[PDB]
This record gives sequence, structure tokens and C-alpha cells, in this order.
Amino acid sequence: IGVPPNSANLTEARRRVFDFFRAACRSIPTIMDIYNLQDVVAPSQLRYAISAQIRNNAHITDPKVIDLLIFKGMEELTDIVDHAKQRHHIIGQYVVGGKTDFLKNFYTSNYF
Amino acid sequence: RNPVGGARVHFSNPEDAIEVFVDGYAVKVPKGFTVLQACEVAGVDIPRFCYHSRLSIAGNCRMCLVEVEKSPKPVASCAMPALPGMKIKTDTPI
Amino acid sequence: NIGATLVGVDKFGNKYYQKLGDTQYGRHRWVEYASKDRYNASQVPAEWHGWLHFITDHTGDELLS
Amino acid sequence: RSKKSPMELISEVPPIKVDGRIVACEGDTNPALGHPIEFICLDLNEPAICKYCGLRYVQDHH
Amino acid sequence: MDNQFIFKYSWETLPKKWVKKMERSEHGNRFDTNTDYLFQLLCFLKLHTYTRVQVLIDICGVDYPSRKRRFEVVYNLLSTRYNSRIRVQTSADEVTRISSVVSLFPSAGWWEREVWDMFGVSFINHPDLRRILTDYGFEGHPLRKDFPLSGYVQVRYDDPEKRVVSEPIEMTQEFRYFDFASPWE
Amino acid sequence: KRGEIGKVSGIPEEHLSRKVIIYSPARTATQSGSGKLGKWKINFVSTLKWENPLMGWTSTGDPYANVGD
Amino acid sequence: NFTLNFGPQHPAAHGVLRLVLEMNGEVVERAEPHIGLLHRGTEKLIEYKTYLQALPYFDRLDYVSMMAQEHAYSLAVEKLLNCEVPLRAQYIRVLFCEITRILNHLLALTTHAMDVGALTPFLWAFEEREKLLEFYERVSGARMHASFIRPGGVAQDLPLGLCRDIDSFTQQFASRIDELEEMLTGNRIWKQRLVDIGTVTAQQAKDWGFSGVMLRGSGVCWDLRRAAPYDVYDQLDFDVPVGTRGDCYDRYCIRIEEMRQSLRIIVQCLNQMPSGMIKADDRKLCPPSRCRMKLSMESLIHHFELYTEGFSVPASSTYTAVEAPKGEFGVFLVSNGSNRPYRCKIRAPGFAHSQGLDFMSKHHMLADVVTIIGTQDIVFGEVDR
Amino acid sequence: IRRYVLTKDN
Amino acid sequence: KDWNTVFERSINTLFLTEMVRGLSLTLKYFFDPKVTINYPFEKGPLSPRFRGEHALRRYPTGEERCIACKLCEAVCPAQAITIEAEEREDGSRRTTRYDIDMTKCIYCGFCQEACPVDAIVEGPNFEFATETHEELLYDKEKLLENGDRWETEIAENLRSESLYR
Amino acid sequence: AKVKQTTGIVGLDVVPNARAVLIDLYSKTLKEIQAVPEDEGYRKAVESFTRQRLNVCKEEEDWEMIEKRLGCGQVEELIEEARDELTLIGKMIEWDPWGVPDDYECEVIENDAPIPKHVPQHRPGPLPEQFYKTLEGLIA
Ligand SMILES: CCCCCCCCCCCC(=O)SCCNC(=O)CCNC(=O)[C@H](O)C(C)(C)COP(=O)(O)O
Ligand code: SF4
Ligand code: SF4
Ligand code: FES
Ligand SMILES: [Zn+2]
Repeated sequence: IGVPPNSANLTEARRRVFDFFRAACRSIPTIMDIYNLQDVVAPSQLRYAISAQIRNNAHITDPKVIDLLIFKGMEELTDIVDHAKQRHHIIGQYVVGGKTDFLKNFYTSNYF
Repeated sequence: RNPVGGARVHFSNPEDAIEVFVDGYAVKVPKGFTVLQACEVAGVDIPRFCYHSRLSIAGNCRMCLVEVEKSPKPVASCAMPALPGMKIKTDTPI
Repeated sequence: NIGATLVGVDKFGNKYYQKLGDTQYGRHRWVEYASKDRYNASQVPAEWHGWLHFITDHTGDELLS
Repeated sequence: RSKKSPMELISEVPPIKVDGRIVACEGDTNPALGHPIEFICLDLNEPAICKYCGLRYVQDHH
Repeated sequence: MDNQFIFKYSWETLPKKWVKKMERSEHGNRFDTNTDYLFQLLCFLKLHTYTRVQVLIDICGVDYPSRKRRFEVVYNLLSTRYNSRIRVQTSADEVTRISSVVSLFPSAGWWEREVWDMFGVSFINHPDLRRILTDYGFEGHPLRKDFPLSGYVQVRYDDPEKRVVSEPIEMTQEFRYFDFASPWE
Repeated sequence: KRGEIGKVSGIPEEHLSRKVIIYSPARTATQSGSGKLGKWKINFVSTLKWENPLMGWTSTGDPYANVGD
Repeated sequence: NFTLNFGPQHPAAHGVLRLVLEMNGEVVERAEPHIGLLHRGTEKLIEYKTYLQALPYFDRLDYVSMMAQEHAYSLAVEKLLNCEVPLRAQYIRVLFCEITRILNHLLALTTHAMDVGALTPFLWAFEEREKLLEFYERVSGARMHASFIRPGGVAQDLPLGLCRDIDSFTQQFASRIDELEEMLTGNRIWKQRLVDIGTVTAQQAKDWGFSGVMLRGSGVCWDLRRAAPYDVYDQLDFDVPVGTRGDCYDRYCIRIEEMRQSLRIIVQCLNQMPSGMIKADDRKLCPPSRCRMKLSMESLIHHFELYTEGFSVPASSTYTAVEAPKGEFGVFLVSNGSNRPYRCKIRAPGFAHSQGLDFMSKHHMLADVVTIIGTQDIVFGEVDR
Repeated sequence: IRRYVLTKDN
Repeated sequence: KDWNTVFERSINTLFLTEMVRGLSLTLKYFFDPKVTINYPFEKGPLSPRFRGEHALRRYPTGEERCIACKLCEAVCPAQAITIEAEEREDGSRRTTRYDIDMTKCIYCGFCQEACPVDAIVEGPNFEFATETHEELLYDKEKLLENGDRWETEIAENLRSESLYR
Repeated sequence: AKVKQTTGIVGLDVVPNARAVLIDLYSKTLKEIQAVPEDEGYRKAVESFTRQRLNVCKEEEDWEMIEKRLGCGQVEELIEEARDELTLIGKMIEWDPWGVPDDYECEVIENDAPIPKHVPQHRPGPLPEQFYKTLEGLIA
């Protein structure tokens, strides 16, 4: 329902992170039916995708920033649950994925 | 307040520094500064057409005219030297 | 085109008619195009365009001079 | 005569004879329908060109 | 009834710890309060007999990137009984949640959603705080000063993909910014 | 750099690694007024522009083409 | 209960309407309007334009009532500038605002009647709509988006025959309203499709931010032209109609009466309009005459500066609201002292009205939702900027 | 502008 | 209430007497003159202030009035004008490129009222729908052709509002 | 003398007895404002206007006379104000905002920039006398 009050410590932020992760995990079966993802992706590759996003945003130590990140993730999850976003959008974002980098960039363009 | 354009006033000595009232505000300027420069120190930017800070003073355009209490006629602030205790007036009807 | 007065003729052959109105107007300034091959929907010169759209009261023969 | 550019068209208008040393060019017979008023000094030998119209004015006698 | 009367009455009646800035002028009588006293102030101004403010006209945000508390939230209020208008303002940055007033004024929901969509300010105890105006999946808050005018992404139809797709923006003619500011201002 | 606001803002990660210049623009040489001074600006160094090969217009693909100005 | 979708893409009902209805049986339990299909970023585009350049944006906000938004923007700019407007310009602005109110009321009433199923009054009303758009096309150069009302005075003067033609129009608009009223008011089907539909109490209208006909249908006598008068509205005589039951029928009756009173105000403005100049004499804020710019140096300098930089509004912020045909149209203008607005929020009456569709339609038939939508006179140009 | 600042004033 | 009133209002309920009153109005409007116009042949009334297709005017001597002041480009709220200028061979200030985006134009007339030499005007033409997008990217040649084609009507209109502008 | 047929406002219904409901609400308001500290601006204003309205409701029996003397809306718009004031008093009691901070400071900006006459300005008529009497009570 209502937006939760702002957290006061990192423990509450971690608890909200875990709650949101569990909510996203329970939301996995619904997406597999709303979008024809049955013969597309394993039911654990998506789980790993959310885990990887949480882990690469895991260097934050500000509880307010963590709460805002959780809120944005929950908004994205609610949007994906509804038919608002197109099918290829989630498949375009939620899929897990030789001389020198400098020389290839040099061959490409002057603006690195 | 700060000088117009962030201008830096170099005081050679603290002894030689007169005091003027640009708009009722106490302003400390070195001896030798003009009324226009004293106004520039006090954040007031006087109109000018013929005055350039890198060129010699020549009060032709008469655009920088201000009011001075001990003056019957407006003075060209670009050429008038600043005197201690002088009260300048810029936004007055004159 | 019945009970109407021909105002003038255009260089393309278009004929311009006028009828007098009293209180509600209607069919008082129109053109009989000299062509019938779909008439291109835009063949009125600048001197007659103003008269047709009631912009100016000059016919267009007078607008030339 | 679409082959003539406006430069060539304005280069064919003969200069206007003016008796005085100065002429005011407005650009049209009706002042409100022309360009801003332009005062041209005719103290040279070559015709003096209006910077709006391109019209050239030359002094008549001296 | 008037700016001269409302100012004095609210100076006397209101608790002092709520309001920290009071302007009385012809442009509008404003009140500036901390974000933790906003709800209390509006509840007081909605129920008091001599300050019966029962209409919330709108809620808007203002972006000031040079301030520490970046965003300014403005509550324009109207009192039909006394024919007077009151403006109440608070200040919040990008990572603080201010109290919602949907409990007092039911119409506040859509303006609060619009403020969150346009500036990124979150409201505590809002029944549903989701974007209302921007496109689905929109990233970024457009009404911020640091948000580019044309945005970051562009929309076009992809024939091989057989759907309307989103691509990074690439203008055929960039926005020409004209600097008309005068040095004699 | 604690770019947490950049992460919770919505700017794409590609544009969050830009190099900017913070500077105060100086007075123009063609005017003696000093009104447009004292303000500080962020220069994103957005120089990647080209010419439209249909009308000669200036095309760009940089969102921060004129934000700082 | 199941979930329903009305997206009418055809402009037989708005055009960008998107309702997600939760219906138990034939009743609707909640109406969730999805807006944002016409959000064009108008508010952000204002900050990148000069005060003069941002004026045409307000024509396209409530595109059935064009002069109402320009009047509000001009009044806000004058308030932030302390610019005095000549009396003739004020009379012209009031006259055209009332013409705009009549146009909006006609379009609203007959587009609402067409949704119910009455096809005839639509074309009968659009005839008079064409007649009034002729008057707009005469003074300005545009039939609809006329940038006529401007912050200083008004853009330009009236042609010769405009007053005579407007008087001729007013000689018959009363009979036009009478015929339109005869088609709908006494009809039993029209009564049965509006009576007791969309009832709102005064407390609900105040809480949800209702204004204009929506608010005055509940018994609240609140008119911004009488509570906070602007221009010469305090020198004109007109009544304020007030409803008794708050249903859709009272809204329709009040919408008829408001248009009759607008006719009355138009007649008074025509009779009492004085002579004089149409703009403020401070040429630092208004353009010079085309004959003066081509003859005087200072007039040319003013023309150049106005049409490149424009005027600079001193640093301040204010909220000005006018009585738009839909309701209270407000502009929250913030100025930082430059030639471009720092912030300009547009308070659209349709926003607060479409927000309240959820509670007006609850426990109503599906066929009554179209009437509830049409009685609010919602256009989405203003709902989502 | 008369931007005077109030105080508890004991 | 009265038996007479009950009888009177019960008859009107059953005899549909408030629908015959609408049928009579519709029928009376059936036998009436129509107000529709034959668009290809007769056009609707306009005004000399009408803002239609843009046109670049020239002096009666054959010189274009545009002096490349870019004052119309700076006032355009839609940024629909792009102007490139340089010193001509004679030394006159003239445009090399003057193109207007008719897909960005909002037809507000700000450019017409900002031109100090009356070079850019909006003519009475409103029938210029094209079959291709880049035919709506008017350039200097197209605008000059419009000015030459509509010169007499544009001149008459500008003469008309000489008393107002 | 007769009962009010209609209030003219949708949702607001005529109360058959308004001198018996207003008197009780005002008595409750006076008995419940006691918990607020004596030297607070809210208590003085609330205990002033409530006292006058209670008295006025006491002297005169008919509702028409009560409407005339108070001159501020109908009695059905006064019952709702009394109930809202009771609710506000309760919320003040539970919030307890009466504590003046030691570091309190307020910037009272006084701008005097004039605005034009044609600009929309909210101009009400003079308020009833108690709206001022409470004001001098607060100042004193
Ligand atoms: C299809 C589904 C749609 C929605 C999918 C989700 C989309 C958004 C994903 C969320 C994006 C975010 O950044 S939301 C989550 C961001 N919040 C954090 O990262 C908190 C900081 N991390 C830590 O404290 C620890 O590393 C911790 C990781 C907790 C564990 O380690 P320990 O306990 O040992 O301490
Ligand atoms: S009419 Fe308006 S939008 Fe079109 S080119 Fe002229 S100024 Fe620009
Ligand atoms: S058309 Fe007029 S305003 Fe535009 S550049 Fe040419 S002379 Fe200047
Ligand atoms: S600047 Fe010209 S007189 Fe001083
Ligand atoms: Zn000339």
C-alpha cells in the first residue's frame, strides 16, 4: 500500500532489500504466463539476473539511496507484471550476457 | 559586497587608503582611484562609452555622470579622482 | 450559375460569378473552372484568389492595375 | 527573366540624381512599407549604395 | 479574509516551531515549513474556524541545483469561505521522503504522482506512487534542470523486429540555444 | 566520487562516466558590461556534431549538447 | 470481477481516453484513467523559451478555450511586471474571453449530447461555432490558435466591421440557444440519461479540487470573476447560476445559463467599449509601431531587443488564476530575473476533474460512464501537458 | 526588503 | 395536487407531447436553405490578416528585401527557420541559405511581425499539401517563387494593414 | 420561524435542531480546550470565538436570528465548523506542538512591490466583528 517511511539504519535497508528480492522471486511465475517465456528462458536465469543487479548495486552504504533503489525496482517490477511494457523489452534487459581495446576504439572513431 | 566582475584591488599599503560612500556604503580605495573605480569596488557598475581600463582617460561621452554632494553640476566619474569623505550618488534623479 | 452575374474572366479561362445576398448569404462568389480533368483543385491566380476568399473587394482585373 | 540574379537586377538600375550632398532613402513611395530610413552622404565620385535597397544615389551637380 | 489579516492571525495562532519563514506581500502570503511539520500545518489550516482552507489547488516542485536541498515543493491553497489564498512551501533533496497529504486533501494523489514523476520526490503513505505522465519504462525525471530537453532515447518503428522500438536519441537538427542575456542587466 | 545520486537519478551509465569542466565564463571582449559574471557552469565538452546531408543542418547524438549552456 | 479497457482512439469520445474499468456485473466499481498519451513536455519547453516565445504554448493547452489560457498567462506576466493595461485592451480581452466561453460551452454541450446519441444538435452548434471562429479569424490571422492576447496589451487592433458583425451575431444567438434547449431540456430521454447521474456533494467537490461548473453544480456559489475579479469584470452585470442536486442535469442547465450570461456580457462589452490605445505605453515591454521603428532610432532599438531578447521579468513568483470555461485555470510562474521563465506550472481544471472520475462513476451502469465523462468537459491537451 | 529575523527573545 | 394537473401530466406522459415538439423543430429545419459550400468552386471567407503559406518578398526593382538580420530566426518559437549569410560581391548583406521547416512551423506570424523590412510574410495561400515530407522543407528558391506568385495579393494585404501595423 | 426547507448545498442537510446541537458542541469545545496551555495563541482565539458563539446561541431561540447576528454562513455551516474545531483540538492535544524551541528563528520577509489593478486579486468584504475582537485578544 503506502510508501514505507524512510529507513534509519543499514539493517532495515537490508531487510527491505531481501523483502523486495523475495517479492520479485514470487513474481517470476506470473511473467512466464503473461508473456510467452515458457520455451524461452529457464526459471533460474531471471533469478540470477535480479541477483546480479542487486549485487552490482551492493556498494551503496546510504540507507536513503538503498530505499530509493528498492522503490524504483518495485516500480519496475509492477510495470513488468502489468502488460504495460512490450515483450522484447524484458528479454532485451533481463538476459544474462583480439588485439587491444584501445586499438579497436582507435579504428572505430576518434571519440572514445 | 564584491567588486564588479570580481576585480582585485591591490593596496600597496594600508595607510594610504581613503574612504568613500558610493551609495551610503563605506568603501575603502587607494589614493589615486577615480569615482568610477570606487563605484566598481562597491558593486555599482556605471555606464561608460569612452572609458577603457587599458586606455588613457578622456571624458568625451559624458555618460558616466554621477552626483556629488559638494558639486553644483554632475561630475564625470571616469576622470574625477576619489576624495576622502566624498559621497557619491548614482541612482538619484540628477 | 442561374440568375448570376459574371464578374470577369481569367487568363486560364476560369469564369467568376457573383450573386447578391440579403441576410444569410450563400452562392455569391464562386468559379466555373474552364477545365474538367479533375481541375487540380488549385488553379486560381493571386489576383483572383483574394476576391474569391472575400479578402479584398477588388475583382482581380482591377488588382492587375 | 529568371536567369538574372537579384544582384544583376539591382546592378542595372541607373543611379538617382540628387542635387544636395545628402539623400534619405526609405525604400518605397509609402514610408511604412519600405525599410528603415537611411541617410546617404554623396561626397564621393562613385555612386553611393543604400545598404538596404541596393539603390545607388549620385550627386547631381558638384 | 485578506493578506493583512491572515498574516497576523497565523502569526499569533500557529505554533511557532512549524513555520520558519513568512512573507506578506501582494504576490502572495507564503509559509515555509520543515518537511516534518507540513502535514501538521495543513491539517491545522484545514480545520481551524478562522482559517478554513478546504481546497488544495495544486502541488508543484521547483528545481534549484545550486541549493543543498535541491527541490522546493509548493502547496497552493484556497479558502472558499474567506476568499483567500495561502501558499505553503517546503524543501527536499533527491533522497528524502516527505509526508503525503492525500489523507487531508483526496485530490493530492495525482499532483503527488506528477511531482514524483517529474522531479523524483517520494511521498510517505501515498496509496500508489507510480509515474502518471511519462512513458512506460521511462528512466529519469524530465523536469529536473540537469535533464536534457530532448531526453536520452528516441522512438521509431523497426520493420524487421515488427514492433515500435526505443533507440538512443540522434537529432537531425540539434536544438539551437540562443544566448540573449545582456551584460548591462 | 560518491555518484549515488547519479545511480538513483535515471541518467544512463554510459553518460555517467563523462568528463566535465567546471568553470566561470568570462566577460566578452565586445562589451564593457559585467552583468553575466559570477555564475558557474559545467562544460560537458559536447563536440560530436556533423552536417545533415539533406539540408546542411547540424545533427547531433549527444543528449548533453546544450544542457550546461 | 473482470478488468475492462475503453481506449477510444476515434474522437467520438475525446480520442486519447484510456479507462481501465473494473466491472462486477454491468456496474463499474472503479475507474482508473491512464493519462500521459498527450504529455508533450510543455512545462519543460516553457523554460527554454522567451516570455514572448512561450505565449503560443498556452493556445494549445485547452484547445477549445484558446483565449482563456492566454489571458491567464498575460495576467501572470503583468502581475510579475506591474504593467498597466489600457481600458480598451481590457474590454477587448473580456469580450474575446466571453466569446471563447460561449464556444467552449457549445462544443462541450453538443459533443456530450452526441455521445448520448443526439446527432442533430452537434451540427446546429458547429454552425455558430464557425460563425464565432470567423470573428477570431478576423482580428488575428488564425481561426483557432490566435496569439491575440499578449502580456502588454493586445496584439493588434480590431477591424472596422467587427463590432457590427458581433452585434448581428448576438441578435440571433439567443434564438440559437433556445432551439438547442428545446431539443434537449424537455425531452424525457435526455432527462432519464442525466438525472441522478454523477451526483457530487459540495464537500466532495471542495475536497477533490473541483472548480467551475463542476463545483457550482453542487450549490457552491464560487465564481472567480466575482470572487477575485480581473480586467473590467467588476463593471459588468451578470448572474452566477448555481445547481441544487449536483447531478449531470444540473451541470447541463448551468452550462446553458452560463452561455446566456456570456451573451449578456458580450453585449455589455460591445456597448461600453471605449476608444484609446490597445497596449501599454511602456515600449520597453511592448513592440513599437511599424511606422515608428522605420523612422526613429530608439523605436528600432526597442524592436530589435524585444524580438531577440524580449523583456526581463524581475525575480519573483506568483500564482494567478482566471475563470476558464472549464473551471479555474492557474499559472504558477517563477522568474529568476532573466528573459526566460524559470518555472511555469499549468494548473489545469481537467486534471482535478478527471482525477475525480473514480468516485463519480462508482456503482453506475457502463453506459453512464460516457455521460459522466462528457459532463466534465475534459480535453486532454491540458490534463497532461 | 524588510527581511528581519525573529528570535525566541526569552 | 389537482385532478386536472394529474390528468394533464398523465396525458403528456402517454401522448409523447414533448417529442412531437422536437419532431416539429427537426422537420421545420428540413425545409430550409442549406449552408454548405461547394469547396472546389466557392471558398469560405477569409481575412487580410490570414496566416498561410510563407513567402519571401522582393523590392519592385527586383532586389530581395531580406537583409540577413536573423531577427525572424531568433523570434521563431518553433525554431523552424535556419539562415546562413555572408557578404555578397557588391558588399551587401544578403542570405545564401534561407530555409523554413513547414513541419515545425506553427504559423504564428511572429516572423512576419519581426521583419524590419517586410521581407518574410505569410500569404493567403493555405492549399499546399504535399505528397512527400521533404517537399515541405521550403528553401530560399521556393519561398521566392511563392513571393513572386502571390506578390499582388500580398502587396494589397500589406497595404490594408498599413493602418493597423 | 418555520423550519429551513433546504440548505441550497448538495450533501449538507438541514438539521431540525441547530440551537441544541451547536450549544453542546461549543460546550464540549470550551471544556476540551482547557488542556492547551493558557498562554498559547490557539487557546485564546478558540476560547474567544467559541465563547461568543455559545452565548449568541444561548440568548436567541430561533435559528434565523442566530444566522443574522453571527452573519457567517448558515447554522449547518456552523455545526461542521464546530465539529472540525473539536477534531483539530484533539489533534493538537495528541501532537503537542506547544514547545517553543530555544534555537527558534523566523525570517519575516515584508515585500511591498505593487501589482496592477486589473490583475485578479481576492478582495473580500469586511469580516464580522469577532474576527477582529479575537485578533486584539491575541495581540494583547
Ligand atoms: C522481472 C522482475 C522486475 C524487477 C526486477 C528487479 C529490478 C530492479 C533490481 C533492484 C535494483 C537495485 O539496485 S535494489 C537493491 C540495492 N540495495 C543494495 O544493494 C543494498 C546494499 N547491499 C548490501 O548491503 C549487501 O551487499 C547485500 C547485497 C544486501 C547482501 O550482503 P550482506 O547481507 O552479506 O551484507
Ligand atoms: S510563423 Fe511562427 S513558427 Fe512559423 S516560421 Fe514564422 S515565427 Fe516560426
Ligand atoms: S526575413 Fe526579415 S527578419 Fe528574417 S532575416 Fe530576412 S530581413 Fe531579417
Ligand atoms: S566614460 Fe565617457 S565621460 Fe566618463
Ligand atoms: Zn534604401
